[PDB]
Amino acid sequence: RPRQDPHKAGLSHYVKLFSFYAKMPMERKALEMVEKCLDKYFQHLCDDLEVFAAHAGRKTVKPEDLELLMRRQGLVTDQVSLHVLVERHLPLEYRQLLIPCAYSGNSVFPAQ
Amino acid sequence: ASLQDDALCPYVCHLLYLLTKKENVKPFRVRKLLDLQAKMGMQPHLQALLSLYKFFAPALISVSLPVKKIYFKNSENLWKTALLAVKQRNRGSVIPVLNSSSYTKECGKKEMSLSDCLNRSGSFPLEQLQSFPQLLQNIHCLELPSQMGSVLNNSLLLHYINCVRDEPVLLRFYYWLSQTLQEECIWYKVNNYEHGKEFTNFLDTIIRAECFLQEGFYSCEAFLYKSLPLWDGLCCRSQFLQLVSWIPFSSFSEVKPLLFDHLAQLFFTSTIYFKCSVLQSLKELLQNWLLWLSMDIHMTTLGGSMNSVSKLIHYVGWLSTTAMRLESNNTFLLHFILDFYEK
Amino acid sequence: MALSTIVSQRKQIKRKAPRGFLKRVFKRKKPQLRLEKSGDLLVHLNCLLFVHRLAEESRTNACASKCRVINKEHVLAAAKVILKKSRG
Amino acid sequence: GVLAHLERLETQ
Amino acid sequence: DETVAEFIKRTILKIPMNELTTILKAWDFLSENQLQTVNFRQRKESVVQHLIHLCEEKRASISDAALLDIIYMQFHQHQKVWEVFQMSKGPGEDVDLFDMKQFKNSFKKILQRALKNVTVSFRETEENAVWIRIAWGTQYTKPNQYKPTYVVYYSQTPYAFTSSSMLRRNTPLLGQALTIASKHHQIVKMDLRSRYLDSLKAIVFKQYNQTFETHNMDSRIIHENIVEKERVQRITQETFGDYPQPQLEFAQYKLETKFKSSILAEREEPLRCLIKFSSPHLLEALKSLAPAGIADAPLSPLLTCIPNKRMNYFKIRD
Amino acid sequence: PLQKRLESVRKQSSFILTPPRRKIPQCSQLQEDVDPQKVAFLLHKQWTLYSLTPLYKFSYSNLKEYSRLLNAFIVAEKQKGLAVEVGEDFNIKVIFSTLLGMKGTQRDPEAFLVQIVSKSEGKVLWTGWFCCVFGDSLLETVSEDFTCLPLFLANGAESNTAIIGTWFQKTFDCYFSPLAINAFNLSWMAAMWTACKMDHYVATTEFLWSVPCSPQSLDISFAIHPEDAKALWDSVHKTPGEVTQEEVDLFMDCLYSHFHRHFKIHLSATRLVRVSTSVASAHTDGKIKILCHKYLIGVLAYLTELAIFQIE
DNA sequence: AGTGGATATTTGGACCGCTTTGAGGCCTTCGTTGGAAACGG
DNA sequence: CCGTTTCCAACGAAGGCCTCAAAGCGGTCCAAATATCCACT
Repeated sequence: RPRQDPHKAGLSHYVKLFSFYAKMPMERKALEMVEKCLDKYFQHLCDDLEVFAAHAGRKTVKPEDLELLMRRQGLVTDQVSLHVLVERHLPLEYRQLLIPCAYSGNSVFPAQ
Repeated sequence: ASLQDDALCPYVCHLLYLLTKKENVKPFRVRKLLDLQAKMGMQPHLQALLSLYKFFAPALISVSLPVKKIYFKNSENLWKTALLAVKQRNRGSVIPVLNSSSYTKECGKKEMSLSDCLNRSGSFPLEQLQSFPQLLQNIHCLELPSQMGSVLNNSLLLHYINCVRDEPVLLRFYYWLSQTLQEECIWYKVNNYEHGKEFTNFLDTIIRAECFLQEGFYSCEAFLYKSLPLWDGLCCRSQFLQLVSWIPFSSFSEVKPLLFDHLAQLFFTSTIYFKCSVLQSLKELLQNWLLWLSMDIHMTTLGGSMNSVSKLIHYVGWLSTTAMRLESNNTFLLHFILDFYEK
Repeated sequence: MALSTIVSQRKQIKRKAPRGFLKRVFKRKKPQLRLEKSGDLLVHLNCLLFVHRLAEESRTNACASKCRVINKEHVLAAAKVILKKSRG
Repeated sequence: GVLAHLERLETQ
Repeated sequence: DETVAEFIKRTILKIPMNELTTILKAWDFLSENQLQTVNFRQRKESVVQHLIHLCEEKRASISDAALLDIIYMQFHQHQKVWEVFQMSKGPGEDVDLFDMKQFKNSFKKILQRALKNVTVSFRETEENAVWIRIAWGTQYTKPNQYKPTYVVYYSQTPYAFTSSSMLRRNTPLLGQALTIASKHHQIVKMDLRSRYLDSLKAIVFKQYNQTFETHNMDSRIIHENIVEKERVQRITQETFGDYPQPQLEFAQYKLETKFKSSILAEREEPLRCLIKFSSPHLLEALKSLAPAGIADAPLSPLLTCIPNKRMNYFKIRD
Repeated sequence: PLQKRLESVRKQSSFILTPPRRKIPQCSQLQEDVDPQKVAFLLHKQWTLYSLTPLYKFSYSNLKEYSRLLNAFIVAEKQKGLAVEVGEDFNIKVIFSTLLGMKGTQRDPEAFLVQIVSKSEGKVLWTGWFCCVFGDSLLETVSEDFTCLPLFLANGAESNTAIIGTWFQKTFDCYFSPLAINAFNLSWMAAMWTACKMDHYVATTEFLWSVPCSPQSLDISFAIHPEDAKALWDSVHKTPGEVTQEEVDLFMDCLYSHFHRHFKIHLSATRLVRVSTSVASAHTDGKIKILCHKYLIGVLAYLTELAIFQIE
């Protein structure tokens, strides 16, 4: 009779991704540490998105706010845009939804 | 192209594992599979496809898979009760492994040869040879293995090498078999009884192969000439004495000091069962020599050939007389003597 | 292998992202705001990049501090700089 | 065969 | 500092895992209530890291690491090659009243006034033994903790064992310190080197024979030359004795004798030769040479005088 | 036919004919076409000996493709999990080089080397050497589609030697066999190397013996100055320019008697293991170390004839 | 968007050979050190 | 004739590789919740 809370079930994906990217054997005592760092990072991300949306003048969060945040983080630049990172790190099912593409008589989706 | 989706990857991989042929393997698809493996990691449905692509094109991909484990999931489909329904409706290592030729053929080539530009015959692949009619249709053109030892346990290749009489193939087989017999022996050049039944099974396979082709190999004759003075007469008596029967026809005066002297020295001091065994072996040898000599007259002359078998018969008669004098007139040996004289 | 030590994953899990978990987290943290159609995908991408940075930093800290197995202090010292670099 | 039978008779 | 921590960490890494608890208990530097907090079931690396953290939280000096090294060395004592010294005394000198404090003070002051930077660590154990660890240095360099020198001294005896590691540069100084701190006059080195310290101890003290006398089948085979067999057996039993032979592993002979055999009869120069006998257990393989038929019944006196003459290296001339 | 000649030379190796004598190795100035750096690299290292059957369809024209394929195979064998492309550049590299001036006669094939290099030039990690010196007895009974290189020398780890041998056997259909040297050949080599003339002696002459005492264990070393050994050899040498079995027997009996007069141990009942002198050093397990660059061809020819006798 | 029904998911149960860590041996090869020898006064 | 710089001989440990034994459990097969989801209304 196993019991798993949704929080740990959600964090296990990123914990396993960390274990795969480490390419080294890791002690079990680091899992809770990585989970706490992920929680703190999510808190700071939510706060930064909130203040950026407040400064933008709207209540909703738009992709330009996340682009500005990633640019301040040093990940996205003018030359290396967000589309490059999406193509590098995301599968096709998400690229079809994020990056606009034209087909069948200049039909563009999504509308950009 | 549908391999990009992570949800349809295993099923499409399983389908391609069945739909893959030789004309479909191409370098850009190899690069696609490589980048997919780099992005996803070690997936069995990808490892199987990579192994198949390597088998179809060894000069582009190098893969060594560890172990057979279950690569594709054997999940019974929803139509298993329908699969059985349509079935009931339709009711009414010492030896090398079999592999294709080495990829060093046509390794350094500047342009395409004039043969394939005109679409000529070419050759026949080795993996397609699986039945007897396929051997019948392509008997004149065949692909030889990379290691000739693998021919030892394949009937379709034995049927081909039965009538070839080629020098490089014979040399390769001779070298391989001689080295194997020298390294795997139990009382020659090494004291290694750990082999045991392995050497017996190898000798049984060799004897079963040389019963076919109606002749023997030269490696076995060399091994017999080398390891006979060191034999004790009990290790592999059956297989050894069966290998003795397949000796090519030669003059008795030349083959006597190499084989028959040691045979007699081991014969005059052993038990009666060894005597019966060597009598049976000599009878089989005489039968084989007579069978091979009977066909030459239909094609040293015969005068010098009959002298050899006459000397052999006189030698075995002297052996039989001395053995009857030694064993105090045992009928169990007289039976074998009369069996030999019957032939 | 001891239960305390975990060997590196030879095969990576499927690249499917837990969109529902991210939506529930963003709702329970800031319920007054509303996320757009595919903002969770960008959040997942940012999390992937953060985890990659943390992983490489912890790996080099563990390999530079005379250790073949990643310990707690290594990932701790890596996080103490990665969390500060990830905000802006 | 006959040789194997002679062997197994020798063993006993 | 960090050098002490690195020294302690290397010393602990040298110690095996099954006997680490015994060494830590014999060290007695960390309190007993701090040992059960560490779990010896996990990996060796984590245990060593926790021990280093515990030793760093407390004040760790350089004497504790030296004591741990001495304990480890006296627990193993088979990783180095040992040599023996012998000190002589004048005829008109009386038996001295040995004192440990004065000996330590003199042995320290001699090296402190000869050199400038040198580390000395003592450990006085029963069997009347003193273990001394020495880290050498001079006026312009710091003491090197990687190449120490180990000495085992027995009180009121003319013998002292030493580990041949680096004393080839400071041999006269060590000899002077030993002969001054122990109130002697001369000192000489014996031709006896061996890796087994207990064998050297039994040979030098000549106590390897502890037996004293006190009152308190297939007749069909005919073995000839049986008298020769019983004679060689008696000769071997008389020459090699019946006591358990001490365990040695090496012997060396140098020969400068003339060749006597028509062949090189006019030669007047000797034949220079160097012979080495090597075996896992010497003095036991030789004893079985005569009964096996590889040597004569009486062996050469050069091979049956190892424990009696207390010599391992020999030189023979014409 | 070549098969009949092979069978004839095979069945001719009987133990009735008397073995012949051997000529004293004469120092010879090596050819000037050989690279001196390669000669200096081949000296002072310990090599492991192997006998090899002729290679089927080996071409000296395409050596780059062989190196590329072998590099890809080694890299794929190192990481047992993932795939490996052929034209990719890895951390290690395989180099096929050609040696010159190492053949005995103009009819012998050319020697070549296979090297593993870790780039960071890089550092050499493993070296293989294929050679054949004075192998006219083998070149006659082989067709033209084969290449006869019976002597193989390996320097490095055995884990790489196994992979290289597996690849060679799977590609060219050959057979690698360990080559051993018994006490007879070692006792012959000792006398043949002592009979040679040298200008300066760099190392003393040493023999190693293993005493059979199976319950126990014991080894004996016998070292002697080179000049004394040369004088002892000249005292018994009487055949000009040749070495005879009786001379070797006397040379060994001199040492046996000199040892027995001092230690009363019969050194003739033991087993000779290792023999080292100023020109080369040999072990019974099949290890050779060459020191002088003037007597290279003689040692190579001796080892080649041993390998030819083993493979035939 | 609350309500819904269905079907793939998986985590604890159970067991064997693959897995790694610890220890011992042993080897082939560079380096630090002592010393004989040519050079300078 | 004697002190000093330099190349040569030599012990060593040092590292690198090989082998075996013992403790562990990941992987494979398998249960019955249960939770992802797609559009139900």
